[PDB]
Amino acid sequence: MTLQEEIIRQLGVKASIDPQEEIRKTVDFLKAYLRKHSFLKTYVLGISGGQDSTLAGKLAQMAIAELREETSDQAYQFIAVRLPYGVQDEADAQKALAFIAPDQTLTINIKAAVDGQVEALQAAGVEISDFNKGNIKARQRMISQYAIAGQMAGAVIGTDHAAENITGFFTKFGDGGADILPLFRLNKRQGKALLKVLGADAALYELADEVALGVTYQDIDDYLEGKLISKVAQATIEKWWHKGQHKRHLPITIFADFWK
Amino acid sequence: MTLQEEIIRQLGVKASIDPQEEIRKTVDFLKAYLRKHSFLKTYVLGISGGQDSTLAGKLAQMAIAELREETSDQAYQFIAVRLPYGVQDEADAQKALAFIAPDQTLTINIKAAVDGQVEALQAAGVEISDFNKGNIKARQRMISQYAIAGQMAGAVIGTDHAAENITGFFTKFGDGGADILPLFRLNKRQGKALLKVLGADAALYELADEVALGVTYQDIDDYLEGKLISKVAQATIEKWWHKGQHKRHLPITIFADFWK
Ligand SMILES: [Cl-]
Repeated sequence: MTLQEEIIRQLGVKASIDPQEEIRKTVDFLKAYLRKHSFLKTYVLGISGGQDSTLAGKLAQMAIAELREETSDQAYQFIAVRLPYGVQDEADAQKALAFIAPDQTLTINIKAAVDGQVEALQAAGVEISDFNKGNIKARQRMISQYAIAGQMAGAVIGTDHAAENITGFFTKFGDGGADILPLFRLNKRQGKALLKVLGADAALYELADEVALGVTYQDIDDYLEGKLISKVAQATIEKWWHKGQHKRHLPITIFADFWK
Repeated sequence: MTLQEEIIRQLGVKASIDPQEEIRKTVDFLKAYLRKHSFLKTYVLGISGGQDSTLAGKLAQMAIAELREETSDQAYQFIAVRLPYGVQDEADAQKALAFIAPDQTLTINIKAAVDGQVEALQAAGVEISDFNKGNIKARQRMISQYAIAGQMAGAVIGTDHAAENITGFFTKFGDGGADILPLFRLNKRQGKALLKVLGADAALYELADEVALGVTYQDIDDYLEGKLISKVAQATIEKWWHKGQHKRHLPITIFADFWK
């Protein structure tokens, strides 16, 4: 077994998908989770305008709408959350929301919380880089979505998928803090295929990420499909893989071995 | 196997321990983790004055001091963080700090962030209960500790142990959000026993938790040690155990089975 094969098996990625089958698999999973938990009635998700939250949101909304219909229980609701830091793509978020047409939309401006946090750090003499403040924002979004879910008998949806999970390209306990992952197993192009079949405007799924990573989503996706990619791209992916292992495990106990 | 036996096996608890051996196991684990990671030089931990953070802190400090001595690398530092909400257990925290004598101590007041988060929620019409605000504070504390770690090449210590893990008595991605768990495997009295051997003032290891849970630590600890306890305490523990499973796993994918 190569490392590539091992990654593929861990992340559950298929070389190809049937998009409609994957939509159905997802929606049925989200419905089963809701039904299993007596007190859970809502899903909560930050809608940013990016591909991942657009897709997860549409699927979650579909799950809610079907369950609501099956049960005749109107308490079943999808809660879209806008989470701008101050004056935010505002256009992209608005296209996502028209595509999803959520039962409810709330706007939580995270800027007072983030600013309060940074102020308290800088006062204690802790310098905060732009990267660091980015991670604070992602975590504050987590706090926001959990506060909403805590008050509205909800679960928080995450947008993690295989193309981000392989590179560890999320904030630990930030956008990586969620209850349920509807997109886990899909690569980036597979996510686009689902959006296309759901009827999304091509703007929602047609990069700063790739430059930051040093590798394209095309290479990442090809890798996860078992294809051969360049040596550089391969080494780059493996580096991110080994680096991000702590993000793919629970907090390290004296019994854990993955890190050694 | 009973459920009790299965809980014990998962949480790694011994029916009895040698405290000094357990101190050494922990410190050696903490040192190994630091040595493994080239860029990591600091441990970061919120010092509240409670038993758990006092013990984890002392052990993390010891790991830093020994490693610093072995390597002669002065970049190795333990960073104690005071995290009051406004104007605070102030006496207890001070005794913990004197007992630990940390390389550095920072104070981050979380009130501006927390208040900014709550005000933003209330402005979107979301009511926040005291319980909810409690979870917001725990999560803001997580944010603070990670921000410090992110600037100081550090890893955040968590204070989770078997007597909290069994009852799910932490906030998910709050005080549960951490990199490394030095106390994982110990029950509550076993933690006290380590503190005693380390020389701690008896005030540091001598309530609201037990009333909130409906079961005592004595019962909890006895359970984890394979002892028989009353039926009511037993059913109470199992209730918390089943409820808290989502806290003990990674976010739910379509492949996970534990929740079904
Ligand atoms: Cl599972």
